[PDB]
Amino acid sequence: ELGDSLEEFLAKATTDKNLARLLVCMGEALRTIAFKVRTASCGATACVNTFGDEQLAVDMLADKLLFEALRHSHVCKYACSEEEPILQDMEGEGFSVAFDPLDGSSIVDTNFTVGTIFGVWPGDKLTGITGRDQAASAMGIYGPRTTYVVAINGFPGTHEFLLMDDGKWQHVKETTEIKEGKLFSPGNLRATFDNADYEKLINYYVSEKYTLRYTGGMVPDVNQIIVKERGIFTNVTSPTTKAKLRLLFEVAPLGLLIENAGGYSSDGKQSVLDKVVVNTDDRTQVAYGSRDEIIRFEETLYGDSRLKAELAAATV
Amino acid sequence: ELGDSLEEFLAKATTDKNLARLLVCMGEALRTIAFKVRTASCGATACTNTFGDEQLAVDMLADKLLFEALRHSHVCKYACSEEEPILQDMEGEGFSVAFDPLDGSSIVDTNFTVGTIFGVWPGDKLTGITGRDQAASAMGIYGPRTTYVVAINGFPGTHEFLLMDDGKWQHVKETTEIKEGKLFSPGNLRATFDNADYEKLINYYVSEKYTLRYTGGMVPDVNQIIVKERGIFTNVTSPTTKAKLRLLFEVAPLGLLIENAGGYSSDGKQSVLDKVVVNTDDRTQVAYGSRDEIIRFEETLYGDSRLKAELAATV
Repeated sequence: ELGDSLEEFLAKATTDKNLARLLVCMGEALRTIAFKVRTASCGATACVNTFGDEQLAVDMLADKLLFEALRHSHVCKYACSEEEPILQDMEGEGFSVAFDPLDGSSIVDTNFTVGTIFGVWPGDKLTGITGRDQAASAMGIYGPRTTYVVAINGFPGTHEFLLMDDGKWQHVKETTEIKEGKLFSPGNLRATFDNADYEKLINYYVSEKYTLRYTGGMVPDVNQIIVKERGIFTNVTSPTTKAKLRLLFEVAPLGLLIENAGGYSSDGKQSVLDKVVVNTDDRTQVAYGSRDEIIRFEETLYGDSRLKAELAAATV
Repeated sequence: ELGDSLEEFLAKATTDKNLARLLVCMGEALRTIAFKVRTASCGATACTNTFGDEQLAVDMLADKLLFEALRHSHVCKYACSEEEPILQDMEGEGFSVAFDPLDGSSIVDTNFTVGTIFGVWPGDKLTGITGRDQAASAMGIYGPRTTYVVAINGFPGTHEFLLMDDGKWQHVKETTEIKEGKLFSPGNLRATFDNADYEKLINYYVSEKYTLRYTGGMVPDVNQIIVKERGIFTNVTSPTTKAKLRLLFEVAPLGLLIENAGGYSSDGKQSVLDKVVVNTDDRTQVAYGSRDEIIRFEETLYGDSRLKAELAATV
């Protein structure tokens, strides 16, 4: 079924009413964020709007709104934001949540799509956990449309909801397979200058006349894969460059969205969903995309693909 | 001064009340297009919404809104859309307008920023003209914010208007300088496979650790230069790749926006504003950006930069 509301969908997708309540609460925060971004005041140094009687940069505004939603749910024990990665007690029980409140906040003024990412874990820990342990993950996407993209672990597909004029979130798409195509989204392209293996990968994409779409914002750049049902996103390090992407706040949540969509993730060797978060600031390189492009990523950077070898053993 | 309405700005920017009427009418089309995109139904094959009694894909919907706005203005003789590049008589007098109704329409479903581009020429022709002859040019930008970016030829600056919640356009930025920075937006990157000059140019940017920002969509990709006051957009052809960008509907309009903002444009040899549109669907390579980036682009393609010589001949 499509065309159902987020509440109706969640009743079908999970027996866990507390997880559904948390995802509805977070949808209200996303709706409010989208409106605060839509008529923010953008200046030399920041884009701002108000939270109550105060004026706040939109990323901080988003952070407040998300903590407030988690507290209102009553089903959150700890929340952690990528802004201030200390664990905050949200005075509830059931789940702990890590979020990146506004990926792309620095380029709101340019009017490119920006977004929110969050992962939901059962229990009271946001370290010593893996992405595979998430109950759900989701993104809010603030573009010419406002969408809310959700994966419930253990229930098929990644599901897109459109914000309607009357405030409701309507189920508009389900993705269950990522196919092979000719789209690439190359993060940290500068690394090709001194990582010859990344350069070789990029050169392959260019030689095969792939389409380039990359904004530097993880939300849109990975959402496009889910929507188009094809593509490859990469973000690779070099000796001289370092890893910007956080496992807990960004990479694990997105990994669930991609893998629930029938895509694959990699850090070079393994699914990003099998990496333990040791510390909340832990960084990683990553790729997301179709099967063959992930094998290519792994073979080109590290010679051998574990994904390929994994597949060759479910075959035999 | 900022905070003024579109109408207040236009009364300061030009004495031409007919040009102002046209630009206000177009702003209302842009406001409507933004809504149609925001609420479109994106299905298996298209993103669709309503126009009167019809459901239409959003690019075609935008096309109809823009022709309707031009007819309603009473001040447009001919209009030409990139979707069907023939002249259409809008039953008015004063200006002829060329437009690209929805740049990026095929990626609406991805929720990436998309936009409208148009140029406004006095009189009755849209061929045998140059970009420099425009009265004005503008883009509508459909992102998480809805903006209308306007240049009035002969009046300083490029001017950004934000759509407020009350449905009105408010002046929020004037750009008059484009500085040097480390941002590139490389269109047609596939051409580096078999255009060694473009390959070298991209090497340069990568060697200097530039930030990449490109979504296929001329509008956001060029708008970011105006907003950040830095950067370089390029689109260069190779023997195995066509030139996709149209001079009339896209490149000349955006040239006026960039040059009014204190940047520069180039086809490799000259401002895009000096190229004659011979046929409505004529194509061109292009770059837009800061002074030094445009000099580099020209030297990369030809060894010498006509821009560099021009700037010297004045200094």
